[PDB]
Amino acid sequence: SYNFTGTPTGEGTGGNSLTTDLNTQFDLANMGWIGVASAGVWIMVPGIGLLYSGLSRKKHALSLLWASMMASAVCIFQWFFWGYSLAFSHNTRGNGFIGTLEFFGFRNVLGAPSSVSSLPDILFAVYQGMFAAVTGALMLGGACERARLFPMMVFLFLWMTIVYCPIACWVWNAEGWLVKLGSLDYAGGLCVHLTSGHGGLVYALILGKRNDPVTRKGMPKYKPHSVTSVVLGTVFLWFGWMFFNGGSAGNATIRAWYSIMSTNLAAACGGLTWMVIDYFRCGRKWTTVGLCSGIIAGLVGITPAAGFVPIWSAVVIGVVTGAGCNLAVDLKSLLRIDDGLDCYSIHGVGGCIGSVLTGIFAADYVNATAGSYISPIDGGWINHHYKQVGYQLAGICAALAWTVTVTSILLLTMNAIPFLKLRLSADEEELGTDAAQIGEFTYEESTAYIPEPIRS
Amino acid sequence: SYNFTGTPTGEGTGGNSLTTDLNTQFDLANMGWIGVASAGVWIMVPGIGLLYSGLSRKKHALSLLWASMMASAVCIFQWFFWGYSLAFSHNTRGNGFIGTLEFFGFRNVLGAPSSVSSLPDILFAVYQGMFAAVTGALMLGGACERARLFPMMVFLFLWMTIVYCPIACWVWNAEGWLVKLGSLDYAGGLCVHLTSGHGGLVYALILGKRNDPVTRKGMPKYKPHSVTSVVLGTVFLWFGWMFFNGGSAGNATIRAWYSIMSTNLAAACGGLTWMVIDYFRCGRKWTTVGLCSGIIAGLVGITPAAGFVPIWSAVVIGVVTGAGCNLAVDLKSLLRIDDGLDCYSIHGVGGCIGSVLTGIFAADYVNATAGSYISPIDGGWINHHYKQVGYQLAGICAALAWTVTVTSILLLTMNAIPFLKLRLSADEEELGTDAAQIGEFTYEESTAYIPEPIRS
Amino acid sequence: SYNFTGTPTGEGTGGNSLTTDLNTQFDLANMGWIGVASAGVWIMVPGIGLLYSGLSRKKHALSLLWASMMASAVCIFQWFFWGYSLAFSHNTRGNGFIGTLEFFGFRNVLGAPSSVSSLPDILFAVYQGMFAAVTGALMLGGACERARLFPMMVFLFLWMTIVYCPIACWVWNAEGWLVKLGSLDYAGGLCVHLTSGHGGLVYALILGKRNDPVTRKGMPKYKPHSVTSVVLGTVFLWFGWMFFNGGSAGNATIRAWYSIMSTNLAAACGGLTWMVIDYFRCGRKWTTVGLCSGIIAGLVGITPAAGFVPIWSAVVIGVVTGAGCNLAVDLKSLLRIDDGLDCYSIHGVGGCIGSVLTGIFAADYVNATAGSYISPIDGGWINHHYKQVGYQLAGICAALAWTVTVTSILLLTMNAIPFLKLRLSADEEELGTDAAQIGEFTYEESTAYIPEPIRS
Repeated sequence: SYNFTGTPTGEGTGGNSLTTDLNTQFDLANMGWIGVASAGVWIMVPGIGLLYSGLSRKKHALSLLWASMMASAVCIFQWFFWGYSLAFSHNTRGNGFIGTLEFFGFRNVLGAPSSVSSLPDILFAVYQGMFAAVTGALMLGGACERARLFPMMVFLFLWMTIVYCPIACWVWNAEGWLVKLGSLDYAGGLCVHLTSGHGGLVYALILGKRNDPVTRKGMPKYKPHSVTSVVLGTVFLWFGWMFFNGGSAGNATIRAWYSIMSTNLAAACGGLTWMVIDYFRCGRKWTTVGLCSGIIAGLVGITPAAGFVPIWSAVVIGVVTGAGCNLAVDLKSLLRIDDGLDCYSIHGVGGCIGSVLTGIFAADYVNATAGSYISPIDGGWINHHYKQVGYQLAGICAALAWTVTVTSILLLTMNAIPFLKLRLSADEEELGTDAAQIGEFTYEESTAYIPEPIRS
Repeated sequence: SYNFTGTPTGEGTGGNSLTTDLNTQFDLANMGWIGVASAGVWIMVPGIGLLYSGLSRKKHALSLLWASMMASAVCIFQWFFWGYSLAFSHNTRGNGFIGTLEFFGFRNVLGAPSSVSSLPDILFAVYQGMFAAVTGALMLGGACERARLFPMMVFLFLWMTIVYCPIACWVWNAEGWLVKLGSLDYAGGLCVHLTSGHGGLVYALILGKRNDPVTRKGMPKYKPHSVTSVVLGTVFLWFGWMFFNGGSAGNATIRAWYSIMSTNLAAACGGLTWMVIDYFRCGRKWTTVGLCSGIIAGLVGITPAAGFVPIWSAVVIGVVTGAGCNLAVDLKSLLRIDDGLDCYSIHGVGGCIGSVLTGIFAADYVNATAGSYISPIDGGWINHHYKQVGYQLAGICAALAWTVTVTSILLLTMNAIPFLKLRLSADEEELGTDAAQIGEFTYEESTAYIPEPIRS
Repeated sequence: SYNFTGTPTGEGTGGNSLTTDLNTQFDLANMGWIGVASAGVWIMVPGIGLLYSGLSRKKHALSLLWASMMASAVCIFQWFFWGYSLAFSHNTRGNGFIGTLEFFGFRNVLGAPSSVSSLPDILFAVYQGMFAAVTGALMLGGACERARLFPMMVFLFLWMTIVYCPIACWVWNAEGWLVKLGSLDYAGGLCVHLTSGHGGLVYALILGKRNDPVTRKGMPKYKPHSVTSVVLGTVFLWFGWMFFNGGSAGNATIRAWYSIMSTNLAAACGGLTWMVIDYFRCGRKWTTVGLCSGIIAGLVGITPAAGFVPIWSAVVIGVVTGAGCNLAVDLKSLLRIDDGLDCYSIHGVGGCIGSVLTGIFAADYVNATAGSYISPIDGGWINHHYKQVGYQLAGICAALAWTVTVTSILLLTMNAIPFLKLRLSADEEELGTDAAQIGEFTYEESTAYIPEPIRS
């Protein structure tokens, strides 16, 4: 047999695999789960394209299902480049503000325990990358209207680098200032949904058609480009979500399965709530994207709460986030803008309803179901520890002020450069073109090239 | 460091999460597999939508693929409400006929050995919850022509409470009475396929178009609304069925993988059997829904058997089920109904053909591969325990009489209330016309409401 | 409790399961991960049907997505029949050239430790059978134009028997002659990709339409039947590939997750490389299938490498395989053949690029991360051992010589038996130009029978 004669470092590379069995630090069952979960979280990336392409009331030229592969490629590459480092490095340079570049090019990402200690660096980095790929596929879907492909890549890269990563460092790193503060966030109310959501708002305001003919009064609330596309994307997203929330436990203990039950319940309820609110708000008619929008809403709602709150409380978290989001979509008719408040009214707002409600129903008797793997939490309002709701709004503010600020800067800087302008203004574009090659899901038959925006 | 000081209870909640590592009664590898097996079982719900929406010789007003997220949401919620309780509670009400309401609202559910002791309560409930949502979707597809969406919600919820859960407790509860009798049903050939399949038959005979014109002598047998929908339906369902059967072993032992192999070989032979039977019955032409209909008929046939029967017998089961089901589709041209019997000829007849054949080929040596996790079965007819076919037939008839009677009562009772009758009669309806909105998979571009039947 | 009073045998059936707990030889977590990864690999089979039906510049009468359940059904069966035997028999019939038929009809495959000792036969046979079905699908892929269905079945069954199974014996069976020579092939650079690729090249030269109109000078290089098919096929494939490669570790150790991170990075870099090359070769226009084709190319290139090479080299293997496969599609316009050098230029050419570059970057310390489960390697050029590239080339030439020789003998044989002729010549064919029923994915609506070639 191959015999080892060394002890794991518990730092850096984690040890020498030639002389040290780095797997003894970890459980094979915890790894075999978070490994499968990784593959499962990724199938949410094309589910996010299928959803928001299909929900949109404007045909997009850049197919969002198609683009979601480019979102995978430049996010998987940004994560390898310096992404995993800037977020989840073992050493940070602030009050815990952003990581260093010790993990550039995935240098020394091998077998040391991560910020989740039940898992080696390389398995955590794989898992957490899909979270980035998910988020960056959302940010893509909020900013895809009349987008240009290469400035879209550059935008995504830079956005993930200077917006998602520092916020992930705050919330999920073992040394992030919001983790020390007390901000609870299971699977990314703040990191994935609040970030992508509000950059979707910051898109709507800075770019994106103002005074949009699709938002005029008396124009329908739902005119979906493809119902099928909305329903397929929810199948992938709901399925992928059991792994998104399940694996955030970091292990295979009761806590992971407790949080999948909370995840599906808050889905069912959030769905059934939206479906029905719309039934009344639309006059005894059953909406066609009503259910599916509700399902997603209740899933964003329970994202930050999944591994903290009681099962019954999920029902509450799904109903409030369903309703709150159903009403939030109506904000499209006050600004008279469409792009891309679709992403905002479900992820930005659902992210906030969730991160608060998280700090209300947060129980210690749920979190301890990870037993032996526990990183103890003080409790929430249902535990008579009342000041947790402030620790959440602290997270909600930092993650919001930073996204809303830096995304604004990023878009406007990219706008001053003609070579990188994300979206063209109508006076530049060859407006009105052979855009009949879209395309229920992607593009019409024998379409060899994507119909990109041109100028003059 | 943090330590735990208290022994698990083995009753009720099974322990105090805060003074008992509840996990120490279960293997993290067993749990992590039934956890992912859950999410896998769930992706069958829209597969059932797709497969029967697309196999239909009729445009359905209610898109089955759409209606499957609705069948997820009211089943997940019914499971949480009192579903897990009525079917799987630790104490039964007399003889082992139904469970108590001790798990109402998922009160008192976690870290306690369930009815499969290798799994806690909260995980066996998540896993088994998906089996509910799969039968909900099958009851849907059989009972959905001209169906109204809100009676259909109310119908599932009720059908799932007074038909599924009692038969579930009979066969899968530790204390159930069909367990004690000797009835073998690995993964639901009694609970899932025979019950939803026969609620299809009950639908065809009570509601659903009598003397349907699609069934006249000379009119074609197959004529699929959408072949793609059938095939992507089979893709999901087969994917799919591997966790459905594989996780029913309750553990990750050799037994799980012996039963995944039997699953795919029965599918492979159900498929080729139906496909080649159709080739000779249709005058030497390869049908478009023959292969996929045999794959599902074969997967149904092996469903009660995958964990007891030798691999080689999966061939015998796939070939006989796919044949018997092929004939059972011809039942439509004798009854002159359709509405109906697709969800019956595959699941109803398949579930029966399956469960009888489990009594004939069950082997003591195959069940035993579970190792230190076994419940030792005497075996079946090839172990010369002739008395097994009878216990299987005893299980069929118990499950068959309680479904035909209570679905008949539930459909007639509901047929008497204008607020809730599932399907409007031919005279109070108003055809068509919204077909121009259906829909290869769901609904046409920019549809906003589902074309619910309204009365004159 | 049930007590076990026997010891595992090591051979045949592994022991009597009635008196031995065969599970004690194996780790549940390892078995669990490779069991889920089985079903994950399966979903790659319709991905190959979706991907190559959409890439085609010719619309095919036999839908690859439809026929991919046929590839699945007859490959499962050929595995049960004698495929697992011929490839992974414990006793190879000299000198590690092909197995025996000791596992015929899956006799004795159960609990013995397989050719990967950390997994029982029955689980390793399930898992590896999916690699077969992936290959049978890729071989159906490149040989479907104007294919006849029953000859297509018989061709797959024999091609899987006398071409896939020997080569799998040589490089994967524990006693195989390329194993003991030194050839590294992690997850199927030779057995899966190089074989089916080169079988496409052999088809294209022998049966494919010579002097095809779609390849005359100035005819577009890309004219995809369906961008949506290409994108959905990549979603299933890229999801499934994480289990394809990750499960090739044979276990849940850090080597499995290290290999999944290589897999994704090479995909990402293969997609962007092709996408950017296409951009500059098609004159500043972004190709509609470029990004995806490079994703599949990169996943092909890293297939033999994933478990042996440093993460950073996945960038190199991705760019070189992306670019190399790009160039190779231009071969269609030198031979003036289309069907079916689509499969050749990604799988054939990517197999060889991948397997060579595996010998250059194999690293003893990456392989060593499986810790207690390794058979150590010297490594390749970067460990300063230069014999490894030799062993790679030896494996390439054996695999290439065999499939190019035997596929030709097999195609030319069948092509001389009127009723087994795979593809009718344009002079005996009826040429019913009813391509009107050939849909985007499968068949149009109410299509009933597949359109098989007939003769005047």
